[PDB]
Amino acid sequence: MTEYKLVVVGACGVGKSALTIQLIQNHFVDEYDPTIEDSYRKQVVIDGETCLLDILDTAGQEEYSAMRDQYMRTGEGFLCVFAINNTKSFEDIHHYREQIKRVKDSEDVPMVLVGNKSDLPSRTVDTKQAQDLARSYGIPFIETSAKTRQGVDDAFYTLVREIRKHKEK
Ligand SMILES: Nc1nc2c(ncn2[C@@H]2O[C@H](COP(=O)(O)OP(=O)(O)O)[C@@H](O)[C@H]2O)c(=O)[nH]1
Ligand SMILES: CC1(C)CCCc2sc(N)c(C#N)c21
Ligand SMILES: [Mg+2]
Repeated sequence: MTEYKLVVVGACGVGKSALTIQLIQNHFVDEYDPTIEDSYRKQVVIDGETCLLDILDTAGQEEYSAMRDQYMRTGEGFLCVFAINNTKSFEDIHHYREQIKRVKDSEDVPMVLVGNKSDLPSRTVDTKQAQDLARSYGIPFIETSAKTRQGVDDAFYTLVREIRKHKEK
């Protein structure tokens, strides 16, 4: 069966770890270590195909060494996460996209924009502005809540579909 290498990126505290644990283990984790970077495997069924997901949950200070660049190049798809109550994390999206485009040496990288913490009453990033941004990038936009599990499967599943469309080219 096919293996899909997914990388979860985004600013500090947007919910990278919460979304990953939620997908892999079907439970919400409130206090996951903000500095631990790790990978997780899960056999899933997307559409009709049984496939294995290998998800790298990124953390820690950014490092632009040849090694870390070669390591990120390995990723087939990128989950670009911001929190809908953090404007700065939404503006940090550009920079993640540019680093992904650079290491992949392509303008066509499977990618999904994720607006996390949709359950929160505080919202500083409107849905239409994030939708407009993903439209200029030509990528899907999925709103999520790692707390309520809203859109979690949709976010990772859409990314796999994005890798599938890329491979068949
Ligand atoms: N209300 C709410 N809090 C969330 C959500 N996802 C994560 N959090 C909280 O946001 C904080 C940072 O989340 P975390 O997974 O560590 O993010 P990371 O630094 O991006 O890996 C923690 O207090 C989480 O419990 C969500 O969807 N809703
Ligand atoms: C994790 C992230 C910031 C996002 C994905 C593209 C690249 S390439 C590189 N050396 C990185 C680091 N550190 C990254
Ligand atoms: Mg984390």
